Amino acid sequence: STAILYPFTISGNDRNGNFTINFKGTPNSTNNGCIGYSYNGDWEKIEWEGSCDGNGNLVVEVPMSKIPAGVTSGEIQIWWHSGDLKMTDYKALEHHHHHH
Ligand SMILES: C[As](C)(=O)[O-]
Repeated sequence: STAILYPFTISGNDRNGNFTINFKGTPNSTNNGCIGYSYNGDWEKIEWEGSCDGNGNLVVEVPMSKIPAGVTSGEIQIWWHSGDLKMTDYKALEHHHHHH
């Protein structure tokens, strides 16, 4: 695996709001990745991209509606990172997650 990996599980049913992810990295870096998940024996990916601001921060927002009903697990992945990048937190549905 060449990706930096962050597993998650979700409700199979609730699709309100956003899946919001906080990344911390090199200021002004450029970055991309996905929210990946298994759906009926396929690995599906919702791509994200963005740059860190001058504080090293990048907030990604993906509508929950992009994940099919019935999906209950997946992985946030970092693909390209021009400098350093890590996920610190995500919020999806009622789950407020901090990555120690
Ligand atoms: C509420 As937790 C253990 O996912 O940061």
